[PDB]
Amino acid sequence: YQVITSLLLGTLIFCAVLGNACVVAAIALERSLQNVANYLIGSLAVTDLMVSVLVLPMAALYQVLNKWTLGQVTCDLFIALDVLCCTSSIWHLCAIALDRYWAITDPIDYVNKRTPRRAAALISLTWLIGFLISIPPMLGWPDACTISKDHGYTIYSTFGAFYIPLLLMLVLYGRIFRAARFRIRKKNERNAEAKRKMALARERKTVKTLGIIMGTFILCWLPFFIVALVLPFCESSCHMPTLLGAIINWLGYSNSLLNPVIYAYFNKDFQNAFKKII
Amino acid sequence: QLKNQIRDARKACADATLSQITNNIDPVGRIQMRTRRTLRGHLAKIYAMHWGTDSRLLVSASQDGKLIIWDSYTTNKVHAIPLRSSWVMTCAYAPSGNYVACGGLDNICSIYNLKTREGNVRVSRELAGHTGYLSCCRFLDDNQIVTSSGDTTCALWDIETGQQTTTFTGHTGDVMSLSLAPDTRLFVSGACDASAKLWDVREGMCRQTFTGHESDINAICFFPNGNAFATGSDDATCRLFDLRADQELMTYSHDNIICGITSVSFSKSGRLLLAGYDDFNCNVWDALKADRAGVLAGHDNRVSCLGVTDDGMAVATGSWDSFLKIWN
Amino acid sequence: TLSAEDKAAVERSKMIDRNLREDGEKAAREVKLLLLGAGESGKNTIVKQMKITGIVETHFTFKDLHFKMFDVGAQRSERKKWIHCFEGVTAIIFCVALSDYDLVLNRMHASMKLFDSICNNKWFTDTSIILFLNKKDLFEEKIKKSPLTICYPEYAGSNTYEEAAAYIQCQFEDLNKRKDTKEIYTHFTCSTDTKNVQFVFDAVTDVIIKNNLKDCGLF
Amino acid sequence: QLKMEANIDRIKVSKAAADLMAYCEAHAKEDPLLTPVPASENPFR
Ligand SMILES: C/C=C\C/C=C\C/C=C/C/C=C/CCCC(=O)O[C@H](COC(=O)CCCCCCCCCCCCC)COP(=O)(O)O[C@H]1[C@H](O)[C@@H](O)[C@H](OP(=O)(O)O)[C@@H](O)[C@H]1O
Ligand SMILES: O=C1CCc2ccc(OCCCCN3CCN(c4cccc(Cl)c4Cl)CC3)cc2N1
Ligand SMILES: CC(C)CCC[C@@H](C)[C@H]1CC[C@H]2[C@@H]3CC=C4C[C@@H](O)CC[C@]4(C)[C@H]3CC[C@]12C
Ligand SMILES: CC(C)CCC[C@@H](C)[C@H]1CC[C@H]2[C@@H]3CC=C4C[C@@H](O)CC[C@]4(C)[C@H]3CC[C@]12C
Ligand SMILES: CC(C)CCC[C@@H](C)[C@H]1CC[C@H]2[C@@H]3CC=C4C[C@@H](O)CC[C@]4(C)[C@H]3CC[C@]12C
Repeated sequence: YQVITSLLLGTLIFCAVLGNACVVAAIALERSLQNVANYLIGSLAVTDLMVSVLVLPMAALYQVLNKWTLGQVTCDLFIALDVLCCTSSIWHLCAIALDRYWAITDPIDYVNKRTPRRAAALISLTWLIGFLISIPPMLGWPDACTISKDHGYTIYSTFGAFYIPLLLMLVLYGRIFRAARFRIRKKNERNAEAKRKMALARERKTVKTLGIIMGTFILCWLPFFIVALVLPFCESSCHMPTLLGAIINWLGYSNSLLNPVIYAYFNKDFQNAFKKII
Repeated sequence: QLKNQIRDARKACADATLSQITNNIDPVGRIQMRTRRTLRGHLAKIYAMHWGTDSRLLVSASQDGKLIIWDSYTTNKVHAIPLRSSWVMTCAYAPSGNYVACGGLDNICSIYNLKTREGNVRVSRELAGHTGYLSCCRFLDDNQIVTSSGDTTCALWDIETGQQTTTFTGHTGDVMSLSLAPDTRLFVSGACDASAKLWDVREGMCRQTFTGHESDINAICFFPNGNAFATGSDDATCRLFDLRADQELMTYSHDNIICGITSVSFSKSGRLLLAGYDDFNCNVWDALKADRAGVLAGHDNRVSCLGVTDDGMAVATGSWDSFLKIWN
Repeated sequence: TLSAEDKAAVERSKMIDRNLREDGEKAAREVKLLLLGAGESGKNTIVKQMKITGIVETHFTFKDLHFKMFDVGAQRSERKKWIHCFEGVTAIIFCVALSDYDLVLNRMHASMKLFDSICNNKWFTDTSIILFLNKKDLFEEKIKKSPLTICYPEYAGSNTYEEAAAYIQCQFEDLNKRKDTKEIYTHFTCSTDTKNVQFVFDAVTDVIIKNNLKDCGLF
Repeated sequence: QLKMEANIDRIKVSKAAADLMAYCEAHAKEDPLLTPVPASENPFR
């Protein structure tokens, strides 16, 4: 039984590594893909590659063996690395949403004051938040090893890692949708009908894109954070099955490989660069 | 009558074509070339370049308004000249290297002095007077320059006086190309009229006329011997005309290639020819066997200019992707 | 490894490259516009309105946004041999004189042909076009003398300005074959100089926002 | 203009072709592009 799970986890990790490495290489080598917008995508791809090659194999080994056989300090290092990488990956989405909102709603700033230094500052801020979330549990402080279940620490981690960036991303994307709608709405009967049809098609495309972008992140991360928030506060109802926990954890981890598909493989210029490579 | 007489005279002397005699000549084979140096730094599409007589320094002109001189041996940038007009489409390098000329849509191709007591580049002369965009102005000497403009006229100017000493007229379409013979006594010109004209600098009157192209001529280059030249047009066919035979020798064409051409150059011995096509590629043809001999890829946009060194050590090709590739 | 002369050349090249990068970054913060139209369309009037021997370059700032406008109409030559140099411009401002509807160069037909050639050019597939109609008052005075049929035999309608201007705008906007890729903005020039500048700024802002939305994949 | 253009010497194209071949083969040994050059004297290495 363990063989099938190990093979599936290895295949998932291999696919994630291949996708992240391909995105990183395509962004690095290409000259037309060097801009402020693509720098955030490159940083996100690098972060997901780090997750795939540093966090995923050890978690897969733990799942396969159902126990930790690497030591307590190794488990602590694994927890630190996983928390930092996941927080950075989550905050990359918020940074990209903020950059897109600034570009769309402030054309003057986009033309004049938009520099790669802004992208570097955003990446540094995301890493700083990740560090400020990952350091405190070890700064202040056998066969199965889990994250500390302190109520205060759990609340702080969930609020500063998922809930606040989720709210910020939702607000920014709602404002972006409002701006896009405002721009879209703003013999001759045939021309009017064609204009209405094109406007409807643009609205449908925008709705589909926004729905996909929101739903992927929601389905990937929201249930796991809900479970992590609810479990420590009810010790008498911790009868949840191991299968559900494994499914939730791997669904959350799949966001690392799902992010490049949504954010990189769906771009016309990125796939054009890929065709140029071949 | 006179045109018919000239056509009859040129046709009656053609019974054997050089292409059939070249059959006995052995093929050159595949000439594999690789990029030796990658000159970068341009932030916009480049339009022209020139090679120095020392085969070490080269100068290029691009849309961003910077005229840059590179040392091909070490890739280092020697001089960068900020241009008043950013619409430059041509540049030239003096045989002595003291002056550099560049121009474009504006009716002036300014000449800048590189040897100054202050150690910095400065403008030396502005040549106003043309009523059209300057396709290319090439140095004839340290004090004389030949300029081809879009007003269907060419002009020979004295640098010291700034006034055009000689004027060449007769082309119906705008002249888009100009090449100088090694003897620096006579020059060819190519215009959109699908024809080429051979002029002589001294007496300034039309020496010869060649026809055969079916589209606008974009490139021209003299044969190293000086008795012939090659022309390229949008018809994707290269045509070699020799001044003494007054007739076409061969047409370089292929079924695969359909886009136009931008630059034509000859090797030191003249055995092989280099062409830059719009499909982000260069084709190396044999000037004798009239067959393809090599393909130079590696450019991400339309190839705009290319040039071989005086000694033939290497050839540098530029393109709209703002990168220059040196091949040996 | 490297001699003193070689090292000095390396530092000089590095300094030159840094200066060139800084200059390019500074120059990339300007909105480039290409001006086109017939010579007798009152180009100079709007030129001096917004600004206050080949390419004419006009630089002006408005609401913290810098615009560089390139006028090529000062020279006459083959368009298909130098228009590709203008690839990548933010917008093309086209000028049309309404009062030239009944002038034989036929002027309106030539303007329509030039607009058709420019709009459908492969180099300006993604380039927006901002249309300006000049001399509306003299057009209003002239239309009381001659009907539209002198220029449009296959058109029937009233001789009112409110309808004639709409008909001309529709005819000019019906020439494009890539309405999905590009949009045409039409404005009527008036004595108020700030109106044209505001319209140009709004059109440029809309074009930039639409390009950003397309890059984000929404539009 | 075309009246005086016809009053020029007219020769056969065979000798021009022979001259072109002679010029091509004379400088063939001094063509770096025609024959690949080793790194012993190649300055671009
Ligand atoms: C209500 C009734 C029921 C219906 C409701 C339930 C079912 C709903 C399903 C609806 C469909 C959902 C998915 C949509 C798929 C789809 O429409 O794509 C089509 C084909 O392209 C590919 O598929 C390209 C895919 C290839 C990507 C790479 C995959 C392989 C990579 C493996 C990684 C490892 C390799 C080494 C057309 O492509 P598209 O129109 O969708 O492309 C758009 C993309 O979706 C936008 O995101 C993108 O915006 P941005 O990325 O955010 O910047 C846009 O710019 C645009 O590119
Ligand atoms: O019984 C079993 C069986 C199965 C199993 C598999 C793997 C496993 O590795 C631990 C990894 C947990 C997932 N990380 C937890 C940390 N995490 C995070 C990041 C930021 C904020 C916040 Cl609040 C958080 Cl929680 C991201 C996701 C443990 C188990 N236990
Ligand atoms: C880990 C992976 C498998 C998760 C993938 C979830 C995707 C396939 C699901 C989850 C939510 C779904 C979206 C929810 C809302 C809408 C808005 C509607 O107007 C068009 C469809 C669209 C966009 C749905 C399409 C498919 C969707 C994006
Ligand atoms: C479709 C992709 C892109 C995203 C979703 C991946 C899901 C469907 C796959 C990928 C890896 C899989 C998991 C891998 C490991 C285990 C641990 C085992 O003890 C129970 C099943 C479980 C939990 C698998 C169930 C389904 C799973 C979570
Ligand atoms: C080792 C190399 C070969 C790995 C190749 C990975 C890249 C180049 C492959 C993997 C999946 C491919 C894409 C899958 C889906 C589509 C959508 C289709 O409508 C156009 C082509 C396009 C965009 C393909 C182009 C090339 C592609 C992006």
